[PDB]
Amino acid sequence: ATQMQQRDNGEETLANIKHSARSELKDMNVSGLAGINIQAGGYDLTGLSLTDELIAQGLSNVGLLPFEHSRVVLELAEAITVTANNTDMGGSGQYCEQGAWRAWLHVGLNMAKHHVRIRSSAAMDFGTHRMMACDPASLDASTISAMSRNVTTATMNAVSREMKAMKALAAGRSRMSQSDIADNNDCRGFAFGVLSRMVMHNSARRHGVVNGRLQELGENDASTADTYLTWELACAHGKGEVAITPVPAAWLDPEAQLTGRERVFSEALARLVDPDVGCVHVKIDGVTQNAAENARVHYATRPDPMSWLDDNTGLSADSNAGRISGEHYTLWKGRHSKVHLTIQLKQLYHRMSTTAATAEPRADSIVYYLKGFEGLGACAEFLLANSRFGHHSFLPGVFGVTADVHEAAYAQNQALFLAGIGDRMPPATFTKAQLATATYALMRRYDISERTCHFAITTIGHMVAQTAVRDLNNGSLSPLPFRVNLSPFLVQGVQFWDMNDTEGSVSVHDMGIGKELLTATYALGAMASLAHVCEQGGTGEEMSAIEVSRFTDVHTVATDLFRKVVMTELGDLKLRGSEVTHSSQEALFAQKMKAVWSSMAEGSTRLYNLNQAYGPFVDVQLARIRSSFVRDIGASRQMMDASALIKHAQNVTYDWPQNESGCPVQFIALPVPSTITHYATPAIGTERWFATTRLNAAGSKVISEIRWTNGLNSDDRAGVHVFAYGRSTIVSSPLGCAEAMAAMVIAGEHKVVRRHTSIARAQSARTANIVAGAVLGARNGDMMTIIRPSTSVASSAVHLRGYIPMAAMNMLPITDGDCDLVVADTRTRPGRMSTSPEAHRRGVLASDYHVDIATDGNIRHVAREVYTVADIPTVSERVSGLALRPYERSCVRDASTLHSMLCGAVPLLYGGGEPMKLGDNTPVTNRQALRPPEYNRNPALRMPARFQMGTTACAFTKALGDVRAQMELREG
Amino acid sequence: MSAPSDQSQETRSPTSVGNTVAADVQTSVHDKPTGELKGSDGTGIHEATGLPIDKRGEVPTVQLERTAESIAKMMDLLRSEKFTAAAADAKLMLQQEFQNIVACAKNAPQMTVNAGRFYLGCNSTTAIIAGDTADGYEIEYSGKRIEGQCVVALEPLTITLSGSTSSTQDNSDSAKLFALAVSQVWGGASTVGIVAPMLQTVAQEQTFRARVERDSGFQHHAALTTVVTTIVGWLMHVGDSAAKRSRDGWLDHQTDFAVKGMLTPHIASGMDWAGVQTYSASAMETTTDRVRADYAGRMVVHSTLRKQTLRSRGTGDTTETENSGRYLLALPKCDAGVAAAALALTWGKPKLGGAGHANLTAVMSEAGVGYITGVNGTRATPHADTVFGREELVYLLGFALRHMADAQEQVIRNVLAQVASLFRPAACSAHEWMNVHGALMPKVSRPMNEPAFREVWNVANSSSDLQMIDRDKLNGEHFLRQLAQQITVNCTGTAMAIYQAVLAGPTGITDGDTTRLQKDLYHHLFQYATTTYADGVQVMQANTRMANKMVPPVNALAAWGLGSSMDSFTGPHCAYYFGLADAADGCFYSTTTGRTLSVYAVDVNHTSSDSYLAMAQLEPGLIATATGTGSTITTNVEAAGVVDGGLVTEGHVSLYTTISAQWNGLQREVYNWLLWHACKTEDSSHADIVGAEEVKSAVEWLSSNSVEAHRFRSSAGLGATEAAGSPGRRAWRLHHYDGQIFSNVIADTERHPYMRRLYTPSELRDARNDLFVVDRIWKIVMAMRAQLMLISVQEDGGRHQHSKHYFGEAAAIGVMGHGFTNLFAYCASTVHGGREARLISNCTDTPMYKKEANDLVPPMMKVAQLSTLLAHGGAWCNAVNMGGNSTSIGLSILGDGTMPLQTVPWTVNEITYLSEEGARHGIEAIIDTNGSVSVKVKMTMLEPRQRFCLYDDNKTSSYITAQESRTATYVTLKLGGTKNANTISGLVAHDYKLATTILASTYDK
Repeated sequence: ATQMQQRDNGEETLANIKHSARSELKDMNVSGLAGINIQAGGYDLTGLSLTDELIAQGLSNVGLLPFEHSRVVLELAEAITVTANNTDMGGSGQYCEQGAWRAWLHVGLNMAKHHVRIRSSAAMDFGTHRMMACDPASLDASTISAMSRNVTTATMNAVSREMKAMKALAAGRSRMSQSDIADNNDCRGFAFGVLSRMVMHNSARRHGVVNGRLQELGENDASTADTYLTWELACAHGKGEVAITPVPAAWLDPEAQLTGRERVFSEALARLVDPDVGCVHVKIDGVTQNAAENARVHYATRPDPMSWLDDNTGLSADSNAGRISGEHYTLWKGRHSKVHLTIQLKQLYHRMSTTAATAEPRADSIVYYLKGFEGLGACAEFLLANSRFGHHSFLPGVFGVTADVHEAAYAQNQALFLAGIGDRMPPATFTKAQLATATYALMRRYDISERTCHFAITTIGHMVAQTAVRDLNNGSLSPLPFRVNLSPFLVQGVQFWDMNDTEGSVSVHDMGIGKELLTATYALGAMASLAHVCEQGGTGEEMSAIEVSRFTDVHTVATDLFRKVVMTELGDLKLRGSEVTHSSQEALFAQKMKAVWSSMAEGSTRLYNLNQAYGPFVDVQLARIRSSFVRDIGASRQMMDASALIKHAQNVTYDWPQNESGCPVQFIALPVPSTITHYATPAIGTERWFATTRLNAAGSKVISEIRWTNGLNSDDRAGVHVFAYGRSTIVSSPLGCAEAMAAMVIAGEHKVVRRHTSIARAQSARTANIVAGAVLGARNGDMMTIIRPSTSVASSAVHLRGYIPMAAMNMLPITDGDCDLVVADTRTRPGRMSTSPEAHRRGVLASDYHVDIATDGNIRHVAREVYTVADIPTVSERVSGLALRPYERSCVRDASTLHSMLCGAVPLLYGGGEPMKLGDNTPVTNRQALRPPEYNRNPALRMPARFQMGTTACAFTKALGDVRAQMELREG
Repeated sequence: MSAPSDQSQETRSPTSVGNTVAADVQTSVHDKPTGELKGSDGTGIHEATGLPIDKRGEVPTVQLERTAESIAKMMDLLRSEKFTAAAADAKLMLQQEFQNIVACAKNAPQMTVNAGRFYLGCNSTTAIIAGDTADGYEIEYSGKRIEGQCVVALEPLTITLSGSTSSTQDNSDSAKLFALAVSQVWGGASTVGIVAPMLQTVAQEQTFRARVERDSGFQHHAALTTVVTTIVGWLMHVGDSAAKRSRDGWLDHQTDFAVKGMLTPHIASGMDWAGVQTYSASAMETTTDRVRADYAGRMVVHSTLRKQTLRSRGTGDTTETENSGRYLLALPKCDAGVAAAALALTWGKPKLGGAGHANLTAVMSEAGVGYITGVNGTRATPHADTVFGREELVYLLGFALRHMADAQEQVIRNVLAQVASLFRPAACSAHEWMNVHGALMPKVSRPMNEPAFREVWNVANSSSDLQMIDRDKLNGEHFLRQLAQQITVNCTGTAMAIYQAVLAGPTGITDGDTTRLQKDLYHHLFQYATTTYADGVQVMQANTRMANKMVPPVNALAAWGLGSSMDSFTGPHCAYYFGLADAADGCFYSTTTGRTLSVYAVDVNHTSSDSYLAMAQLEPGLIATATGTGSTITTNVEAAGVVDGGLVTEGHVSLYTTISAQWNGLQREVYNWLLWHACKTEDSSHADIVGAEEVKSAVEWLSSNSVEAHRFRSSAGLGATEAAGSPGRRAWRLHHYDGQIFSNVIADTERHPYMRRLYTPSELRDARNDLFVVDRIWKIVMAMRAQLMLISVQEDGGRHQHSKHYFGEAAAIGVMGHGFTNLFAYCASTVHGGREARLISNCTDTPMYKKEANDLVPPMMKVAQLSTLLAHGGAWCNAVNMGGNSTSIGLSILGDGTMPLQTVPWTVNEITYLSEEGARHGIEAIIDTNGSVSVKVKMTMLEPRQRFCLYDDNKTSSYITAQESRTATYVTLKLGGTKNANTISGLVAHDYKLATTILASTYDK
């Protein structure tokens, strides 16, 4: 400051700071930026959900926030077109084919640990606009003098007192010396509480007993305490080895360090794996108000999905009464395999509204002075209530975080009062009455700033939308834990201060069901996140293998590769308020997002901008890894018997079923001993069994007792209860990994035809056909090997069967200059373009034909459940050969309309085998002789009739022999 | 989208203390609302003689273009939605040789809607001319004119649904404004300003919300074409058009339904598995439906329309009610007659069980366009009994087109290709086969309220305000002709594609397995349609709207067969094309004395007239040249013969059979439950050819717990409260059960019943199972019944997988059926109304099928026309090739005119006239020598009486449309072509202010 005394400019800089700070203070009260104009009223959320690269991709703007029947399908189509030269049917012509492969994406609550750390801070980076005016920008001078002209004392006489005890209470918990906790000014803590609660009661789809049994409630209908709302959990279920995918990666990794909430959420999920369960009733109970070392869990799983759980109590009236019933949230399993979690309005909260009105707040309680929330007493209550326990709240996801944030603010039982509603209200909270008045009014009114809001909006959007693709043959991705912070609920300006009644553009009530905000929050996580899965699919290890170092294991081999991971560079971080510190293992998502859609990077879409600026870091080690919960470990079609990694990939089987993307690529049970790095290809997997303390006769686990023992598939389990088996497989070249599809549809190139040579990964002309051959043999259905001379580590023979796509052409492990493709089973059978796989194998070898791909892929929203028919139209092997050049022949060539002869096309690329006796061999002694002609017999009997109208009868008949008796000679 | 709307970003600043004007009144967007009318109303009066200029059956109408500023305003708001760029417009351009044929068939074509199949023929009197020469002096024998009519029956395809339209909302100022109405209600005002009259308030806003489902906006272009399909379907039903009936009565009265294959006093032939199940149904009097043959021996079933499509709805289902995710379309206001028609189209949903045409009636409902007449947009419902007859039924189409497609005139024509693609040529000759085709359906993804748009824009009256006029009918009957003209182009093209596969692709029989024979023919088509689009990347543009796979459309087949520019048939963006379904399921005849077919030696050398006379005097179905029990007979080795494959073992027909005894547990429970229905349901009508996989997949789905299969079992009395699970029904394997096996009465005597009840698809429907679940399960049941009928009769229960079923396997390869040959004969005659057109030249001594100097046609049509002519005279012309085969043209071993395919060079040797009215046409005298036979044709279109027609057009009604409306202004003033339209407000900025209240925070003093 002394120096700036002495700079020619120095005195101006000083006059100016002082002068601006002095005028800005005088009238804090008329300060807001929400109401400036129609977009930046209602927080600049008009247009976020669909960027323009993405509109092109075709996702509709209904927004992907689960509604009763919503599925998102990413399906790419390609249309390969082979120009066949020495056909086996008459000598030229080309043969277009067309197919489509469909991904599945899920969106829902993301389970990986939430690292939210909540600390009151005192700063004006977010806070509120009234607060912003209130403290001068740079010159530190007491302001209460000025502030008082503008705020009655009862608020500020009282608030400060709230700020004193609240400080003491936190000093209670961390035993911090209390100099070092600070009174809050930050409002990301609030923006988050009211925002989280809204993007839960509006996003979710609610089951009202409108009558008789459960029903849906229309976009416009009351939510009674008794509304099951189920939130789609970014999970998938099935049959075959992976019962659920994808689990949190880390639940699986050998030492967990999990919290209380996950331990009763992961066990809940695992019981959900048995091939016959439907909705695991997790009830939590019995939690005392000193502390929580005593809460009984119980699991009752009823084996149908819709008998989801129920409680006898309307909204609890004071938390201690709310406590007794205890908090129970069921989990149920889907249609379309989206594991849906269901919960009840009574649960999220307990009834704050203890309205006390318009007099100086009493010695100890919080009061919210709400101006002109008329009859929204119920919508308000839901927004601002200590969660049912009001203490340690055991909801599985964000709610648990929201409850924790609420709990930082007040001890169990600080009774909150509402003023400006008459003495009571009902809880009905019909929705807009929720978002019209309730979340929008609530934040605009308190002058709470865009910046607090984009942060809450993106953070929620981040822990309600982690979208991970559905590959069930292998896992998905292990959606990584995100590190974020937020200050508690009390807020200087929001909590005890007056409600600021003036609007600027769009008016609080005229905001409908907040589709803009709600879709906007939901979309942002999915689009940004999708690249990360998509990015993972797109890029992998160059040589197809992942190094393993000695005793290893997959979690551990996971962090060693990280040392060699590569990511794009962030750029222009103006928006994040110096919360910009790294670990070099945390790259914000929007590191990836730039990679895929490169186009987002110049700052023209909030979706990229909003995301990178204030978007939780995540963590990036475990992201390669996949975890899924499998039925048993050690009898899996593909345990590649450890040794192949030892000697080398003598064989690899990729076998792609009739319809889906998926490849059940092979893995090497991956704690396998040795003295040096041996390069694995292509997947390293690890099976683990965890056993958890047993239930009392009914359903007891005490939360603390819950202790998990890692053991492996070679350690004995008769002792230790088990619940599920964890398998995590890490992989390099994403072939037949559901993502590959995710990578293609979204990053991948589209709508320009490019020949096999350009697509293929091989180098010389010669070994570019061999790959193009290897796949085209694999479409029809007859396995095809590409065999390599043993040197290098590539795995001696790679064979694939089944319906492969061309971009998949791209990912097949090299092939150069040693190796020719050999067909494993040559049995010739009817097929679709060909028959007798070998003639094909010769066909490729001659440069007879080339196949040029073009494909266009669209991301889609499917809202109504649809049925599809896959027809493989397929020619015979008996009579594929025969049909001998119909067109050189000069009789056919002459009964066919001319172009036909002219155009290039053909039904088949290569002819088959094995025709049965070859002519109409009927032993003579079967040809009767036509009897001699009768000359004079009139022909009205045989000459064809001519058109007359009507229809008349057929007389035929039979008798039905008793069916039962023949059913007796059996079928069929 | 990339940018927030321009209207939303703009600010009041710069401001000043003196900026009095209210917010609403600046930041108001620039709109100049009235938009000039753009098109011309009337056909034009001739200037001289004052006689109205005529274009047939035609109504042309005027439509609002919108002012430049106003579309810009609509745009700032719709930042983030995708509306298809315009579909291209192209006439169909054909090759030169085919150009002349397509023009002629097109010129007049008049269907004659007899018993469930479209009818056309050109009556033709032709003078056979025999040309031969003596040393350079010509000779001619033309004794008499044959009078014969070529009839081309067009029977509808078998439809099934898979592919659902992608969500792009077809582009209209009805669609653009719907998109705003959805975005404004949902995402609160301030994603748009109040966008309609009546959307201002709230309690207007709430009533619009509760109805209109969330993803719910404009796809008329797709919902229109499926409506067109079903009314055209309903036009075959209640054909007379003097029919007057109640809707229940219409459902109950039994018209013939158009089943697969021809049937003759002593044989049936070439009928699909569905047809063979229904043949037993007719034969054994167990079902209520009787199989009957229309003239020429064609095939038909006599069920009630209710019975085919509509069975399995419990009494919850009627009238496409609100918030069921269905389409819910707006009815214009008209006499109950028309309102009752729209109600009856999508009566309690009727799923696709195919009678040949039952399909068409079904199609509207499955895609979910389900008109509503209740509820505030569309007029008061019309009483149970309002008798819509074919006149009010046509009105509905007429209006459907005027208000769908916004008078765009690409989409409306584009519909015709899809409607034309649904119709085959029929099968008449007694072993047709050669029919491996089914139109696969799309169901629209996007559901939006029909009356929501109309109620929200009605300023005065509370009802949907589109008004029917007597001009919609002129459009209806005009469109009926446009369909009637385009169908001849489609049906011709399809035949050519079939010929292309038949001649050239390799088709062969092993063990006389017909389906496997047919399946190959389907594959070739499937590859002769994919090449038509003509690039890899243009297909993706043509796809954009549809998200079934790229299954190529059925008329793409016609585009290949036909001259082949693929833009005209389904455009680069063509909402709702139907792709190809594998409907090839069999041939399968049967006889009066169940028997196989005798094979007749004919020995080739020494053509004698008397052996050929005897053959003509033989019967039409049963003679078959080669017996293929053991051998694979390709048409290169065996041209032109029927290969009669003998009765069908258990073994062929495995991928079809639905009773088997291999089931593991708690699928044993499900399958026993299915069998018990099958054995009991008197009166079931079959057409769904359920395979072994359909029941496999159904029982797998039914066993595993999903909420749907779970609720089903709790409904139907299995598995919740079941104590007799284990033993009661898991060891009950049929061939236990007592008493009657086809009657619902279960004694209290009976021992061994599965469960002591029978559920019909009303209770199962009244315990709430999707109409899809109950239908498919109920469909399986009916199929198992269917199949029970065949097993009983069959040589055995297929205990052995070579056990002989009662019917046949006989395929006529190297032969075109009567339907295909009549199709060529009809088209061939239209080009030869005047000219001679010598047909067969040098009948002996070169190929029959030849192309030379002047043709005007390929050369199938030349010999095809010749066949149909020799049919109606009395001729049996045998074409015998050196090698080993011999087949006739005119009359045949099949019966009636059937030209033989030339994979082997055919040469004529002798003609045999059945009966002698000694005034023959010189042909026998030209085969001794070798000469050319010129055929001077005179044809007369098969024009029926008014009370059986596809389209009646009103030639006089051009008096109405001609004049061009206009409002000539007297007393000067200025009225340009400008009418008012909608307008919208836009966002604007409103600055709000709460009524001041004092609590005890605020400063006051």
